Amino acid sequence: EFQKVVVIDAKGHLLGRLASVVAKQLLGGQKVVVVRCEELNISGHFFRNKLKYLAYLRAFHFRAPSRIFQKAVRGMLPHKTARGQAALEHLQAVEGIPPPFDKQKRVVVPAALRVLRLKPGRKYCTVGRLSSEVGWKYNDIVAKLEERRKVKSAAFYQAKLAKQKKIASAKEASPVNQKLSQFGY
Amino acid sequence: LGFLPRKRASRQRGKVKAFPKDDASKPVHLTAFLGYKAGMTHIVRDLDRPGSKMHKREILEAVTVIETPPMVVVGVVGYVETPRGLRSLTTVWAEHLSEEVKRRFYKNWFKSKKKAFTKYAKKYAESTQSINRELERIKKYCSVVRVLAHTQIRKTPLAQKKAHLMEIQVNGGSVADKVEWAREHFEKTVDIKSTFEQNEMIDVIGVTRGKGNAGYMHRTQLNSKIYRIGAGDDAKNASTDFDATEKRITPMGGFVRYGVVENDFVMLNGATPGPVKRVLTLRKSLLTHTSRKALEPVSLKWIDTASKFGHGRFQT
RNA sequence: ACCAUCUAGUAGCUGGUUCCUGCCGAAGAGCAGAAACUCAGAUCAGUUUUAAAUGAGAGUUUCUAGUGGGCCAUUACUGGCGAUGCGGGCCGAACGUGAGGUUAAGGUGCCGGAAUGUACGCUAGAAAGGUGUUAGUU
RNA sequence: UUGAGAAGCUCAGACGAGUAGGCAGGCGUGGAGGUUUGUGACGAAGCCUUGGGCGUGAGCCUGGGUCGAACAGCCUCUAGUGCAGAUCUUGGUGGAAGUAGC
RNA sequence: GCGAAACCACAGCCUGGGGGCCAGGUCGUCGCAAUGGUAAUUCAACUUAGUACGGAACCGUUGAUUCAGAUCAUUGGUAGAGCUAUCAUCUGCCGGAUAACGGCUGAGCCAGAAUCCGUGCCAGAGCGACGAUAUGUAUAAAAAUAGAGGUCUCUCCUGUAUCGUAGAAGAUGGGCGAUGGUUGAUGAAACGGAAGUGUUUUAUUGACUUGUCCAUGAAAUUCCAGAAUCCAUUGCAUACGACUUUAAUGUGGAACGGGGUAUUGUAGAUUAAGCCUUUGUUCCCAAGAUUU
Repeated sequence: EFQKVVVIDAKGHLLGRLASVVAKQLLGGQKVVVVRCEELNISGHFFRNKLKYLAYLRAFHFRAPSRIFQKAVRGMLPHKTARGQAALEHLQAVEGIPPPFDKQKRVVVPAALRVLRLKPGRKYCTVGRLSSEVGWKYNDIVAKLEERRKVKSAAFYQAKLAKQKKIASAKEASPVNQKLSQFGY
Repeated sequence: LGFLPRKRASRQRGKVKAFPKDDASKPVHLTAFLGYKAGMTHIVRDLDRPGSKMHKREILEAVTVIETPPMVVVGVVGYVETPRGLRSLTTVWAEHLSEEVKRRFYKNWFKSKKKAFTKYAKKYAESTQSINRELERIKKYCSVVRVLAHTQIRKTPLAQKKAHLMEIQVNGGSVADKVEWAREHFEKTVDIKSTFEQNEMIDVIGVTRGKGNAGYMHRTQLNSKIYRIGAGDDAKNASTDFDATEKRITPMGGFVRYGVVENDFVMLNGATPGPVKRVLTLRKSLLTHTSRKALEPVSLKWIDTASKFGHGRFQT
């Protein structure tokens, strides 16, 4: 099932797997937005990606986690062609969750999840912490904003669940739900 | 290098890259002073300090005069902290404005129909609830409050009648305290002498003096020793502990290319980048220095008011 | 020195040498054709068995053009390059114009067409040292 | 059954790189003879054309515009017959450039 | 004003691999900071201390060396002003993470360098605030896979789920049961600041209602398609642009008339020129042109 706009929570996803999934979607005409890019995970110890980046530091050197992921997708696209540049403009990778996107459903990619792809006990790095060490200086405020949004969203879920309780109780109250329940619904 | 590459500062005001670290525990105040680089004088400062080689030695060094006194403090500007940087949440000044501020907000004030903040002043006065609602939003949303403050270019003696507006953030104080201080200082004239006495090392900044085919580059004089506030309006601008006699900081018969500052100056022992009448950017130190030499104040014994242009020794 | 003929002086040489399609086609005495004859009731073969199998119709006299370089690789030989484009990146494959099907080599995370297939395993990767690791021998 | 341009028509199967080199068939130009009861001031030739068509091609046919006096197909004859280049010859025209410069 | 010539396949961003091949690199004001650069260095003396053990070291203090950035009060130079002088003066830091190396438990932590990254300083490419002027586009908790949520108990093991889904592309009526549901337009009040441009509560008004059951119509589409600038003016600026000013009926500015101011100098003249300043005077004033 495909639609025009998807929001992907990047927490617990591997950088390469998620970018490759994202890149294939973009070339298919699907507008993709990736949020919480600083919770992205990378296989290997912290120093390994750290020496990878400082080698890259030794071209514009960008430190933000959202633009770290954007570079990963960019190498997986035909950027030299008008088709690739069109696809890239369809991708909006952001850190944290902007308010326009926190009120919408967020899907996850099972083929890219770290839990389903990394053996337990394997060391893994986080893009947010790696970026914060190479020059990024906004993880304090991003983390603080995350708590406020998480608190507000948690209250919304409680309100949604409380409203759900009434209809859930009224479901079995009506005898129609049990009159012809043989249909499987 | 650090200062390299050379580039003259286009803005006359010395836009400060950073400001002193605000803390809500400290009282709501400011950390800037709008100087004007009036002139200089050999304010002999008796460095009364045991152990020091120059013990009680009158330091007849250049007290770089920088006209800095009552500057129009219009209002405040909200500043919310965002993941993409610091964003200005709002900008709510006071209802009362000035012709100099209006002249600054435009380029042909006399040619213009003086429409600068025409309905805005009416909205600020009549629709005070909307201003209060925006102020309430600023106090509840903005992380920092940039207290808007113009200058007295038209008020003080100067050809330029465009008030140098400065978004001087409220140094210290809580959100309510900063708003209350801004409300108290609404449509007021922030005095640099009131902000600081300029009797010790300061963090004066600003562009240099334009030499010709260079200069006028934004600089920051770290630990800029300030002798005393050169109150040009008062006859005792250069009057000191030993000099006294209501000495004028300006040279006898007017300072070279600057005359006598109509208001208080920021006369500082040492150098200060900027030519005569060139607006300075004196400010408080971003960091803290508890050095004994900085802590120990050099007693300003005598000063120089000689008609330097001419008889460089005729004090009277 | 100049001027006019001789003079279109002397060429192993330099540079150039004008439409199309088709067919055959090297070399790098031999190799390629044309006529004439003699022909499955004829002899042959870059082949193999033995001390016949299998494929192919076999030849001749005559003339008449072109060439008698070198390079690469395995073991002087052998191929390949050279007159040869196409798929992959040496391997594969000998090419009229197309439709469809299927493949070789190489591939199927994305760029990139194609399984982020299934299953079993080890942990930078495509002379000896290590109190680093995993399976075994004495 | 009409399907002999017997140089015609018809059936089948295989095959298709190509330098030197060999063989064959064709396209084009100037002039010659014959021929088309050929074309032409109701417009020849030439030239222009995002108009159309035919041939694998060399090329040919054509609509429209321009033009104003001659031209072509077919069968043979003939040759000063086909160009992208020769630091080719002649003429024309560029960028350099309104530059160097007076 | 006149005016060539040689030359010219074609053209002009770097790295690597085999100069084009392959793979990469409306105006104006006040602010934000992606990114790039970066800076401080060394020595001496005193106090420690003639102490610890003949003779230190920690800390602190006073100063100097080199370098960097500024300034002309004073002094010198330059012919008063301006310029300028390691010939003059001022200024030039603290956080994190580390190496070697030493520890803690027994990998994960601590201590740890003129090292590295930040604070600060310099430049500001992308942006903020403010002033005047498309086929039903459905679905919002957090964290873990060697555990969470809800009330000692229960659930997860994907959304193949949930909400909406019949109508001449959605017509025209009647009955039964509840105060429903979907909305369009007004009127509001509460919430949303990270890019809040959206969430509710509603008070009405105008509709539909398939909640249920009946009554008419569809057809021959007879098999898919009001400012800115120029002119003028300011000198905080200046090779020219640009900048700071004013500059478009009043501290209006511009000029002088000057005064003050000083120089040289033997009091005088210049008398601000980048000395000040004017109860002094006159002149003129978007005045036009031009762009939005």
